[PDB]
Amino acid sequence: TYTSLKSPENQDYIYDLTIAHLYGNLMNTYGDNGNILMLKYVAEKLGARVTVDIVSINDTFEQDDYDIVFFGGGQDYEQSIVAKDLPSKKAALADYIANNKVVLAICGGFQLLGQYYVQANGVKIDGLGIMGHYTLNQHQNRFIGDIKIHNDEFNETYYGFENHQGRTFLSGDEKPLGRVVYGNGNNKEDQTEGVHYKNVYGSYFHGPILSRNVNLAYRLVTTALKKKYGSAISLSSYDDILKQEITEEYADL
Amino acid sequence: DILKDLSKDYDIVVVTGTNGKTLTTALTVGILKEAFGEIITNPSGITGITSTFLAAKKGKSERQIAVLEIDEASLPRITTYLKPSLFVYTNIFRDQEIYTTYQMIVDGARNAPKATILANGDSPIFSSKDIVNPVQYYGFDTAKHAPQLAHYNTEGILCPKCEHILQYRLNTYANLGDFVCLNCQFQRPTLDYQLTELTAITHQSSEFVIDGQNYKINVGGLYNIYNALAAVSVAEFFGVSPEKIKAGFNKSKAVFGRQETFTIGDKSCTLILIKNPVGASQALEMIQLADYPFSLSVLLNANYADGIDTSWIWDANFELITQMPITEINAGGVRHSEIARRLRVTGFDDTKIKQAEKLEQIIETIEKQEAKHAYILATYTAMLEFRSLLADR
Ligand SMILES: [Zn+2]
Repeated sequence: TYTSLKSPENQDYIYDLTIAHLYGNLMNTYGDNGNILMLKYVAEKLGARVTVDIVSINDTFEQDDYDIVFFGGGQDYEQSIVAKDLPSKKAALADYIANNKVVLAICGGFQLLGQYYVQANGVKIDGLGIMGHYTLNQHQNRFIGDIKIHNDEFNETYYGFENHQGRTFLSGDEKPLGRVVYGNGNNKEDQTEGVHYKNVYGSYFHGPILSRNVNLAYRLVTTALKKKYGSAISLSSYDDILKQEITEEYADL
Repeated sequence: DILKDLSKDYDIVVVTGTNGKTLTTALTVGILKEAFGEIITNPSGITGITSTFLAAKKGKSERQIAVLEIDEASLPRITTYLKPSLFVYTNIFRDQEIYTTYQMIVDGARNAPKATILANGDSPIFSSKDIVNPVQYYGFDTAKHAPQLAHYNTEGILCPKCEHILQYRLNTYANLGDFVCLNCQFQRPTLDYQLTELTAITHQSSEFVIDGQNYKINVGGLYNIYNALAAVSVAEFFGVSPEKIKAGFNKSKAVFGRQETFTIGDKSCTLILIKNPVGASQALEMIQLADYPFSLSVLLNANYADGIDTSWIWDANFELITQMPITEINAGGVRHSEIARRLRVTGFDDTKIKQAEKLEQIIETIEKQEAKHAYILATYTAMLEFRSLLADR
């Protein structure tokens, strides 16, 4: 394990946020690692000193050391290698998730939280099996294109771009990250996209998602901060720290 | 035959790999010419190869040599048509699986098992598989440090023997350098051609020593040093004298081109194309070396010729801008909003990042800035548009 990113000592931070970038040097494709940069940027704006550790193959993971886990996407080969190492982190990630701490998981990382995924060529690769969803393959087809979803628990809309062959089906104890307004979503069948279970937020969205959805960036960081320091603290407003991004998100229309 | 008997008359060098094919070919041709006279080559490249060999002024009793750039995918086919004497492998990187792309050139060289392969030893791919052909390696053998991980956005860093993560006693860029697996001690081979000294490197030039002789090129970028290294290595292999390599190198170094420089008012400007993460990070690492204050403008379009997807900018190493003498930043192009956000996230002073909806405005701003120099990084259609607006003045 090593620290890949650290806030400067150019501000006086009242809080500390430690991010475990799971397999961040193997699951590192398509710009999804820019989610880490967006987490750091939002956290600093809220007064948090950010430390990002790369926790990858053969690293031990201690749930108590981290306030956010980010688990992104990668290439098929790297993804199968990540899968081989995950049993070493199963017990600690299960405890982290059961303790309601914050996870953001994208593509392959989202898939690997679940039961298994199946490559396009039919090979089943077991996942952590912590969550109940599973992912089937498509023989030739891929779900590719712009996608827009809406989460009715929060009343938030998220936009991005999908490109995946896997078809994920959620288990009964899970919610979707959002219901599909247009796009294929997890399976093209049930209008779901992603997952929301406790404080695990999963998605197929490229973008990166937090660059295109600052609403979700704020949600993840504030949830993490209130989890660590308690629901009674008073954080700066979404509109006040992210005014520029909220308006420019709309100017795109 | 249409291309077969010429492989018996000619010593044919095939230059292949992901990047640097054209420049490595052009520089190699120019050095070989100093030693051997006319060199057949394809300045832009199979039936068209027939005319190149047919224009040849040399006859059968003279030393006939061809240096040909062949695309990685076209190699198994052409290796049936003509038999090279030497393969040169510049590098392999991912299009937007690399092990499948490496398989094609392994196959193409297998079709000429007697031909030597001259590979970039600094790429761990080029030591991933056992090979029939004789192999020699060129690479950087400057001072080493303790093994350290490459940057976490680097691709292709798994050990091909044990699937652990490679580290580097020296990392030039991407996954290149003196790699070492700390689990099974797989590691970069002994280099037959050594860059032993980097003696000076700037935003617009470099000087280095290769096998006991010093060379200078007039463009920045480590990737260009690799191109000179490979060519000089080919010339040493062909037994060219150090004096002739130097003279051939100095006659042919202009194929490197120059920085695209121009003027806006009293400001000196350089325009640089960015199109993928490794390329953009190499440009930022180059301009970081400039020894003067400068403005930075970054122009992002998402048109067809740019690549409709702009997610790649999040993998480029824009964090480097906090370590540069940048006086002010301009964010332009159609996606000026997304690039402005990419730049804010580095922690750079957001009050010095200015969005412009029209490239003309970028020109007016650079025109009135306090600093004497301006760097402009631009995607493709943004670069064409920016040049066209300069025409109208
Ligand atoms: Zn190894």
